[PDB]
Order: sequence, then C-alpha cells, then structure tokens
Amino acid sequence: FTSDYYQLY
Amino acid sequence: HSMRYFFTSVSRPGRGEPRFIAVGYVFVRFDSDAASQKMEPRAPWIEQEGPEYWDQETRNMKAHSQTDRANLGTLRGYYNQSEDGSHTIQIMYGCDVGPDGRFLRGYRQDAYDGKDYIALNEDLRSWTAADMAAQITKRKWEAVHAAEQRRVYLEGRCVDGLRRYLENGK
Amino acid sequence: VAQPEDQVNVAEGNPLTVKCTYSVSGNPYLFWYVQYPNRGLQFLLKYITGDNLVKGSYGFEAEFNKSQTSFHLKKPSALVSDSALYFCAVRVVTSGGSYIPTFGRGTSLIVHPYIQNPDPAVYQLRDSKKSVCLFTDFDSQTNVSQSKDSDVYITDKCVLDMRSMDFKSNWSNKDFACANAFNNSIIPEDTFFPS
Amino acid sequence: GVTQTPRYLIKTRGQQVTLSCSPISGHRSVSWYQQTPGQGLQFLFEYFSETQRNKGNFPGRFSGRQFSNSRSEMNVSTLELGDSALYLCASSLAGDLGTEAFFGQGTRLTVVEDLKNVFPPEVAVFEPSEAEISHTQKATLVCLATGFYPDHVELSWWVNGKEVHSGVCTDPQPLKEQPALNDSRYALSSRLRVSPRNHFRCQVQFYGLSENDEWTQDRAKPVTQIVSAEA
Repeated sequence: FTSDYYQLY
Repeated sequence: HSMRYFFTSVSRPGRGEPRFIAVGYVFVRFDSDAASQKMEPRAPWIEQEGPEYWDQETRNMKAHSQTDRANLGTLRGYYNQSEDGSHTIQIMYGCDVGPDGRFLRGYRQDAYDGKDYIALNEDLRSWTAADMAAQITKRKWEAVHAAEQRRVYLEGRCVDGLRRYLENGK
Repeated sequence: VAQPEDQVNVAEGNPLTVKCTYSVSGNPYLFWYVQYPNRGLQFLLKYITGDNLVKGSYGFEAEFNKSQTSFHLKKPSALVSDSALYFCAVRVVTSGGSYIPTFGRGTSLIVHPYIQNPDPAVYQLRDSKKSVCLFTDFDSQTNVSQSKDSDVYITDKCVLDMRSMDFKSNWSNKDFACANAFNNSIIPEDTFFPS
Repeated sequence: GVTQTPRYLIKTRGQQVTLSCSPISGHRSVSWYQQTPGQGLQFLFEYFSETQRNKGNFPGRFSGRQFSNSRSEMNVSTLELGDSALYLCASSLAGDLGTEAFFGQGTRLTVVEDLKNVFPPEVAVFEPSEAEISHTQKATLVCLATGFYPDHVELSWWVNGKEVHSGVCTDPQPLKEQPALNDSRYALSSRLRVSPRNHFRCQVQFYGLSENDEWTQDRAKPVTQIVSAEA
C-alpha cells in the first residue's frame, strides 16, 4: 500500500 | 498477483509546481492537478478500507509527491539534463506474491524519460544500475541499507497490503 | 528490548557488559544510543547485515549473538565518560517501511572508577557568610545509604574527572555534627573526620 | 543539530503548551519522544513532510503537525500529572534504516497543580575547607540550589565566566527536601573540584513560569530567571 518509505534518488 | 506503482511525475514547467500522477496497479490515482487534492480511488475493491487507510495513504503520497519533486530536481543534476523544462520520472517498484500470499520476488526498477535506471534484482538485496548516473543512486541506496527497508516493505506492506487486497474479494 | 541490569558496575579497564536482549517477531535491526548527561541520545553502532562482530563510535563494539539472543555492548577499555544511560533500540520496521524505534528501560552504567590511592576524609564546607558535610575520596566498594532525620540530607557520590590531571574521586541547619550521618551504611574505617 | 524551543517550560493543570522542532538542514522526517523517569523513553509520533507516518501510545490531547518546510510543532492542551517528562524530537532523511537518527536536546515539562508551589531556587556556594588543602592539596566547592520546584534547573558551572565540563560533577538527581507530599522543594548540590582570581559560579538557570499564566497568589512571581551564586 504505497510504502511510506519513499526513498530519494 | 502483482502490486505495481507507476509514479508519473511530469515537471510541467512554466505554470509552476510539477504535475504528478500516481497510478498504481495490483487502483489509485493521485492527480496533483485534480480537484479533490486527496487520494481519489480508481478501483472498486478499495472503498472497503476506511479512514485508517484513506487519510494514511493520502498523506503518504502527499509526502511522496514532494519526494518525487526532490528526486526530479536531483536528476536535474545527475543526468545534467536540459533545464528547458519537462522531464518525466517513472517509478515502478512493487513485489509479486504467490497464491499463498508470501513474498515471491520484488522489483524496484526506475525509469527516467522512458529508458532504464536503477533496478532491483531477484535477491532483493542488490540493485542493478543502468548508466553512469545510476551508480550514484547505488551508493546511497546501498549505504543506508535502503535495500533492507525496501525488502521488508516488499516483505511487508507490499506483501501485507496485497494480502488484504486478495482478502478484499470476500 | 529488555535491558536487565538497571545499574551496571564496571571498573576502569574491565569488560563492559551492558546487556541488551531483544524480543521481536522479525529480523534484528539493532541500535545503540548513548545518552550523555545534559544532552540527547547519540548514535553508537548498528547491526543490519554482515559481520556479527560490529564496531561503533567511541571504540564501542557489539556481538550480535543468535546463541544468546543478545547484543551486548562490549568495550575492553572502560572510561569514566562511559557513565551514561545506554539505550538498546530495536527499530521494528513497519510493514510500510518506516522504522518505529522501541527502546529499552535504560541501563545506568555507572562505570565505577578504579581509585589508585584512596584517602577518605570528611571535611566541612561553610557558607559565604545550613552547612554541608562532604564525604569524598573513597573506593568504589563503599555503598552509601540515606539518613534518618528529615533535616539531615545526604548527597550521592559523584565521580568528578580531573581529565587535566588524569585523576578521579567519588546537610542541616540544626547540634548537627559532620562526624555523624554516617551510621546509615558501610563506611571506610580509615575515614578522616576533622572534628 | 535539531534545535528545539522552548528548552524548558512549566505550566499548570489544563493549560495549553506548544513545543517547536526544526530538523537538520535537508532532513524531511521528524519523530517525537517523551522521556519519563519511570517508563523510560516513549515514542509519541513521527512526521515526514506534512505527513504523520507513525504515532505512539499517548492520549488524544497530544497533538503535532509539520509544515511544508519540515518544521514540526507539538502542543498539549489538558495537562495531567503524567505529563511531567522530557520531550524529544528526532530527524532523518526519509526514514532509512541506516540513516542514523539525530535526536534533539529535548524539552522537559512538569505540571504544577497550583501556581503557589513554583519557587525560585536559593543558591549558595560553600568555600573549600583547608582540611582538603592539607589532605589532597586540592579544592572542592559544594554549591546548593535549594527550594525550587519543579526541577527544571540547568545547573551549569561557569569558571572564569564560561561553561566548563572539566572538574564539574553536579548531582544526577536533586534530593527532595520534604518527600511526604506529591510536590516538593528540591534542594540541589554540585561539586566543582579544581587544583583568588577564579570565579567558580553555580549558575542555576531556573526555567519558571510564563507570562500567559495569570496569577492570584499573594507572593512574588518566579518567572524564568537566573539565580547565580559565586565564590
């Protein structure tokens, strides 16, 4: 469900 | 039974802030230029999840919108692409599960301007780069053990969310 | 995380034994946090993947053991500065992928100093015009207990560090005498009491 | 580091407080902690770019919010006696498992049931005895911060007008003058040991009452102030 871990580039 | 999240992020220069599309697939659609400005659903069997999910996910990808803005600004440096304007990011993370609902394999391959970028392997611990700029992303996504955290999401809210999604069929 | 020993007593130069035990329904993503006095929690070391024998800041190390389900912060050389509240934090990774840090109840590692030449004395200090009596320069073996009268107050032993000298050392308004307020607990029989 | 305001604060029961936290430059994730002497360090709630991602086990009167620039604020409205603790804020990059976690210096709060129990500390410094000079050829000074409540005191020794961490050993915990009642009048003490132009000063910075709290008791008002004792 759209991981709250949105890792940055 | 997959779970894909195609995160279309077009900069849309001129008018202002980037115009973001968050079509996910098993589903949902966060058009940042729509009227709702909330996580409007595009799937029948997602309405059964209540305010413990709608607000959580809405704020989660409100955060993800700023994350994609930041990463798009980052690729302004990485590729050193033309600053003339529009440049689209295509996130494609997710994971497959067996009919048992356990973690079969995970896949987080990145796609900037249609082509390839950093890509996650079958081991779910080591990525696979695609060009000179992707190795920079390798450095930081292997240094902070982001591989482990994306694993436990793929062995997690990916697996658990897709479990609940398969359960959505009553 | 369950840190069993509330007060760990380690001499200067002994194997530190800050016991950490974790109970999680998942992989151990372990973390050590030192809380120096008058500051916040600072990062010591972490075990995510790779070597069981890990290393961290300030010379600390840990041995992630499946044979003990323990993550003992070990340090062969003890410093007085190690006297701090050590938190063993296991970051139980949420299904989403966000770390929820759950800490222990706190281990008060006192790191009792090894006083080379104790010479205990009890000398009184007067005001700038109540008076305090000070018990000092005693070995770490002595244990101090509180007093009986509510007028009489006893201050805990304090490990002051002469880092410029590499030296260490650990009241009432009433008829009250500094030769008293010492029957409370064990005292060194050679304690110096200027009457 | 994660700069936090207010540093120390006192209120009464039912009064509203607001604490502020600003993460590291570029950090976009913020966690909140509460440190009780009894229950240890409890998780309050975690924000990440205008999104509360995780929350702890606290009543509904603990609330927080983070603005667009990653700055987060914490406020408490109905103050019960269990709200006496140190409130910590954390930072991160995106919630990475290996990005460490930079914690702040915290804000310690204590809720007085009545305004009359808040007092300014009475601080005096006791000159060293000549017995110590004859015994160990050194000198130790025993300060006393007495009659202050709550114990939101930053007892910092300033030798020659500057904060010193060498030779200073201040009590980890002040002792209660009168432990019978729920409140107290804690009497603190400190030992500064050195080897007459020195200026050993036992600054007990009391973080007392604020201007918002109306006061009806007869005596003087002990707002946040400086009570300095020198020898």
